[PDB]
Amino acid sequence: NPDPNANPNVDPNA
Amino acid sequence: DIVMTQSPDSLAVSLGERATINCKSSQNILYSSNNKNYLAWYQQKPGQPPKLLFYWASTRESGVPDRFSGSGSGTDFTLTISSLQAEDVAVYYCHQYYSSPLTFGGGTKVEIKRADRTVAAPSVFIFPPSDEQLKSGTASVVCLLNNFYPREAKVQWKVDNALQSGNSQESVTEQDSKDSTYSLSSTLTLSKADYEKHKVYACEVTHQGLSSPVTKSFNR
Amino acid sequence: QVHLVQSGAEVKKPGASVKVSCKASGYTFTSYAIHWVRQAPGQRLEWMGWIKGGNGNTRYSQKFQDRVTITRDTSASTAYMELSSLRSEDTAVYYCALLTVITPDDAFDIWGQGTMVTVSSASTKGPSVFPLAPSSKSTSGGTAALGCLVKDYFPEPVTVSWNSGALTSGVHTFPAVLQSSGLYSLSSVVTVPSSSLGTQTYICNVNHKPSNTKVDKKVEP
Repeated sequence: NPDPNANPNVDPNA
Repeated sequence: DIVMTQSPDSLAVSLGERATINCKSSQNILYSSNNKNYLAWYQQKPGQPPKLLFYWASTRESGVPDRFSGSGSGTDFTLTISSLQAEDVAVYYCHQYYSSPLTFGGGTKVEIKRADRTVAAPSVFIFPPSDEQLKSGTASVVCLLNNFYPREAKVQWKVDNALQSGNSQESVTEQDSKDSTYSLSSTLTLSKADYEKHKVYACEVTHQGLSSPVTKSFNR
Repeated sequence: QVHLVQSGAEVKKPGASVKVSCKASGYTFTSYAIHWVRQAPGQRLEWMGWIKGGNGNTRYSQKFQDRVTITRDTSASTAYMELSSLRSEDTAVYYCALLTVITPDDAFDIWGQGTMVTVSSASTKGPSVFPLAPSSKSTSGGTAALGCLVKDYFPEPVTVSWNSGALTSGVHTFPAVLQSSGLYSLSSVVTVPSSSLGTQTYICNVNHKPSNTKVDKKVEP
């Protein structure tokens, strides 16, 4: 599963 | 440590043709939960910061021309430039933002090849030392080979008809995007005293495109 | 309109430290995280870290966890990256970047202009600039070649423009050569009409940022 804190500038929502 | 491996390391594709850049990730970067591929394609011209081309593997960045396409999922991704032009010659990086640390591929250098199969001979120019430089006690003589192809060229310096060795330096440009040609500069660096000793200074240029070596000369 | 403006290029001794700054404008500085990413000459981009512009939490790459410190000034809207114990492989361009900002509303990606850092015990030296004047020996087919020799500088790079950017067509700025002295030298050339050498003005603009050197050389017949 992806780490949302790898790049905080990325919101994972579709 | 998601390792991003690009292939090939450098591609030579001609105008209007398709460029293909593969990128494989050491682990699957497709999250099933949202069906998104945590991959971006970046464009980098020399001396410039990279430019985002694609994110979510295939979702276009606003402004990128439709001839750019992102394909792939999971661990295998491809950047396709369906119709190449000079403003697309660059170095192409894949990039994962799936996990930390953020990593990039080794990059793929997209080079332009001549669709002509023809060859361009260099136009040769010689520059004696400037008087400014001769004021300071050194003399640089510059030979310029402009707009030739292919890149292989031989420049030999002759001072008073004697072939020189050990006192010249050479530099070739990267490819020109428009004409795919190269230019080369060769500098003969002498002492000002050593320069005043002689009169005839020439650079002899050998290249595929010349039926015979071309000599460009001047008298001090 | 969102801008990342980084501090100027630097030469640092091995084992010393270097602090690169990144001034952010055009957006609410508290909203996003600024990343630091470096690129050694010709090599791939190495992500160094990020810091949230308002919050202040940092995440470092494990490769730089020992020697890197990312800090932020929320008033000056500035991120800082400090690399200490500078080794040889630290010579690189250090970018700050708003890497792949994918908000529920927008998606963009902005970098600073980059900051070259050369790790060397050799000292900064600005270049001498000399005209490569057009003459009868630099003419071919109605065209005249002319240029500027930018000699004896350290470190890389110097940038050359012509007529403050209005002259770009036919310009070739060659890769620098490394002289035996350890100093660099390059030439920048351009081909123009030979018929208009009497009416046009050609000036080479040389900039060497590490030495704060600016030279506009008029190149005349």
